Amino acid sequence: AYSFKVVLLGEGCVGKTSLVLRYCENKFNDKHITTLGASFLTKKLNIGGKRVNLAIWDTAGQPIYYRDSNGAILVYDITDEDSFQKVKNWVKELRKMLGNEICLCIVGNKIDLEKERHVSIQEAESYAESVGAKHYHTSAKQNKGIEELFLDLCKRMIET
Ligand SMILES: Nc1nc2c(ncn2[C@@H]2O[C@H](COP(=O)(O)OP(=O)(O)NP(=O)(O)O)[C@@H](O)[C@H]2O)c(=O)[nH]1
Ligand SMILES: [Mg+2]
Repeated sequence: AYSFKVVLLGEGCVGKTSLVLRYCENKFNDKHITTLGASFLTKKLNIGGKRVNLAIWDTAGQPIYYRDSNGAILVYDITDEDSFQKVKNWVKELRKMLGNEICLCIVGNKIDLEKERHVSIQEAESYAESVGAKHYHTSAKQNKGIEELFLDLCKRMIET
């Protein structure tokens, strides 16, 4: 019934692979196993009787990849201010290439490290709203908010 392409973008520290690995295999590593290039995995969802097939693309965080993407997940580290500010560049590039068609997610990952938070939740949420994106909080380490993120993204892509 539905087939969607989703790309994860963000800096080297943020947890892109960790989000996908937790969602697809229910595994997590404290080790930073550096992603050397882009690749995709397939995840199947059944929402309202409707079969949704996701092509989830991972990228090396350190145009050809996000071409024809139905959704983009822009990941930052809540303990790293630089990683949040970097999200803004991605939004600009994606909106120039694809317009309002692409469903954007701005994702504050590592919420298990709330004690070490350096990104303003209010700034992040405000920014997300200003660019027509939705903001999400996740922890790949504790498996929090990930099911909700992908489910909501799928709902929004179906509604497009
Ligand atoms: N505490 C905590 N650490 C996390 C979380 N998600 C990822 N990390 C940690 O952040 C580091 C980088 O994770 P990784 O998923 O490899 O990031 P990446 O965005 O794929 N990096 P790259 O672009 O280089 O492949 C690892 O040490 C990993 O354990 C999380 O939710 N909480
Ligand atoms: Mg990675």
